[PDB]
Amino acid sequence: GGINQCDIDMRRQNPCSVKKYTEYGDAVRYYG
Amino acid sequence: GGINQCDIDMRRQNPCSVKKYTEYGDAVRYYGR
Amino acid sequence: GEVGSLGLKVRSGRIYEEPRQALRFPESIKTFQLMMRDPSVAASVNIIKMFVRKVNWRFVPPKGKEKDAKMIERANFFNSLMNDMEHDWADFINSVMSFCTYGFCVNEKVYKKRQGKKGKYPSKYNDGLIGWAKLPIRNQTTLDKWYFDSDYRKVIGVRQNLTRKLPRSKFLLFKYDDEYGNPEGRSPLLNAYVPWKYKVQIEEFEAVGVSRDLVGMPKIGLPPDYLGEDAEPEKKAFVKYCQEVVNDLIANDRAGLIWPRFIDPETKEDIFEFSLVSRQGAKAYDTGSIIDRYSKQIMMAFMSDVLAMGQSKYGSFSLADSKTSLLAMSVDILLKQIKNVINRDLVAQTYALNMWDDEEHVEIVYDDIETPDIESIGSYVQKTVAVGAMEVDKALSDKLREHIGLEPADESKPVSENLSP
Amino acid sequence: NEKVYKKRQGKKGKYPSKYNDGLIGWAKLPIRNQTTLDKWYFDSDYRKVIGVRQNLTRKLPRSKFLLFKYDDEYGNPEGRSPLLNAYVPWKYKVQIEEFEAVGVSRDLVGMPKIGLPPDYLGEDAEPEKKAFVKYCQEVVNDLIANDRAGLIWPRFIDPETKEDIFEFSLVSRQGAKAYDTGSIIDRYSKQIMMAFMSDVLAMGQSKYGSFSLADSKTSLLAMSVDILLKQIKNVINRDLVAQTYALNMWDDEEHVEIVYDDIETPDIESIGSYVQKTVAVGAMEVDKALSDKLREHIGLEPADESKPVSENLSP
Repeated sequence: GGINQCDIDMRRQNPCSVKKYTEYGDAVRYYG
Repeated sequence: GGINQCDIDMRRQNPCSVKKYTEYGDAVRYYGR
Repeated sequence: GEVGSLGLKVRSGRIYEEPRQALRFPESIKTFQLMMRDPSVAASVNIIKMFVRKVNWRFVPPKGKEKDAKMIERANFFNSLMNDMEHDWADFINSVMSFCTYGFCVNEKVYKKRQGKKGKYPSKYNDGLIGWAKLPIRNQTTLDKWYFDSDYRKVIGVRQNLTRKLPRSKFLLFKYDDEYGNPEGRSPLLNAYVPWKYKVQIEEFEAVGVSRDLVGMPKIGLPPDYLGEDAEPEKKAFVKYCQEVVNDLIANDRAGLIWPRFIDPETKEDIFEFSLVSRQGAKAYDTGSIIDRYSKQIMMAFMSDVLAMGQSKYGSFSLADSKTSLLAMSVDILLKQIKNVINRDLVAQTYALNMWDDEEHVEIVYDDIETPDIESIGSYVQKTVAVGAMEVDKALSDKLREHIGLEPADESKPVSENLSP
Repeated sequence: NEKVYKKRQGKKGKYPSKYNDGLIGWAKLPIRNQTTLDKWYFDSDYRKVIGVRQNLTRKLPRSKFLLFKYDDEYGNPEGRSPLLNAYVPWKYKVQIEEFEAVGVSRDLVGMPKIGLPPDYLGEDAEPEKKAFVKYCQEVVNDLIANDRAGLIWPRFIDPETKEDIFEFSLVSRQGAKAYDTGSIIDRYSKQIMMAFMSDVLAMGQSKYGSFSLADSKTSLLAMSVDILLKQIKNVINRDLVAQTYALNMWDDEEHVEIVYDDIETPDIESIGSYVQKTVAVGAMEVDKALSDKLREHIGLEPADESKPVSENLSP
């Protein structure tokens, strides 16, 4: 699953995907 | 797993990884991560 | 006369008293910063500091002879000179409170000269008298070597390694729990190393454990043919869909699955399964109660159980009260210790250098952390003066009125009687 | 604590003073370290031999230092440290605690385990198999329980033996620890605190006790502190005070002793109640002594009759 950041960003570019409420990392990011 | 303090550092350099919130041997080092 | 000596370790000038390598000046400075990070340790040594910063200081004549005019005028000089310093008295105390984290705090005294605007270290008053300014200051990470004195007896001198080696009588040093007369003394963090080390690691194992709790994680089992690059486009499309299913599956309303199912006639087992990974055991030790034990032990070492338990109805922080808390009395010992360093240090230096050379000296005192319980005091006096015992005095009428927060009443203006009905 | 005397001699000496009378005094050590004393010199029949060295030599005489013994019963200079009757619970607690820490460290339940066929592991294995092993290594070293946690594993039930070859599972234990270490360690800690009679450290300040020696509710630990203070007082009296009294001349039969106040003031309300209920009937006679004792219980010093309180500034 979430073992590659480059994969992570690549999969975030997909527009036809569900938007989760909370995601890993959204606790120490200045801009959410 | 992680035993060789060596393999861990090599795997700590790979850019394509996940920024773990905490790993073993973290709170005994001043310069945290 | 001095047939003996205080030989502690005498290794290379550096004090090798503590047999643990980690807790020695080159590394003890490293460790104490680490130990201050834990809230339990940090709050324990922060409540003590708050108490010191809370009390006030006032210069007074000695225990007797409070009536002498010469002594009373000397106090007025000292009280005014205390506030004359470029850093307020409270600010000096805050620098002193590095006490708890390291066990000692050097402060190289700097003496301003003839009072009078002038310059160098400007100051109010122009009575051409000596005074204090600037450092204090100082940090514990700069002191490298402590200079000895022949037989190691009574050697209070150290450098500040560029280097600024200072002599014995130039600074004040505060000892926390001076036992063998070692300069570094003993920081209160010393007897809290073992709980802290145990607490931190077990906490760290817990956090990692939560992060690596993969129970319930979705696992998809495909035949090896599907997984690859030379697989047929239909198979490769299937693997791609499973990747999005893994990456996007949640527990929303429209959650569900339509999976292929084929029980192989051979082996009587299905080839595709979507299953949630399951564990067949439980963690041996309960980390939750383990950490709680150490937290109480850490607070026990600093005797700061009031942080956890909270303020009780039978405990108090007032020194003059008959029910002083254990922690509150600890600051008293610390407060008295500073008063003891006052003996040889600045006031004596100020007194002697300015000459005079009087047998009796002027001493500094401290007030109470909190006002004593008035209701007990009120019940005491009111119900014991009507019988006798107490002889009413200005001191009694002043302390009682000061407990409320007032000042000794002026007899010149009394309260009126025309209204008093 | 080797007594190091001193003479003012109008200052200008090795040990400066501030009172110009040319009288003998004390300075410097005391001090001294317990780990330096190597051998204790006896005296024939072993009766009353308080002398030891500090390793020409540095041997010290019997009457030059003070000895503060804890529980001297057989006249042994070292006395008996309170840690002696707390050694065993300490050792038990430290052992169990280390075992507990090691056990927590090696709690490998739930760690990922990957089962690969032997041909995958090796150097002559096909480059694809090496890539497979490398990705498995990355999974093992990086896999967490984030929100996109998941797995797509190859799987194949071999026709023979009816078992899968690729095996991904979490390591599981089928037992529980025999002894509950936490309760044991708590019991040993309670025993340790019992040995020093310092229950107030854990239990807290109880309403059936106090830290005032003069009170009737003095705690046990406070009583032990009282015993220690009495021992210190007696040692000081027979030792250095006597030496100063004799050596400095004068040579008066009656000596001056040192006294100590109370750790905490007694219950003020109780003292007040006692005085009120016993003096208004008579019994206790009011004198200067009570009038200063109660007033110093407040925290003051005997009232100065020179300045009484005004009458105008009153009712």
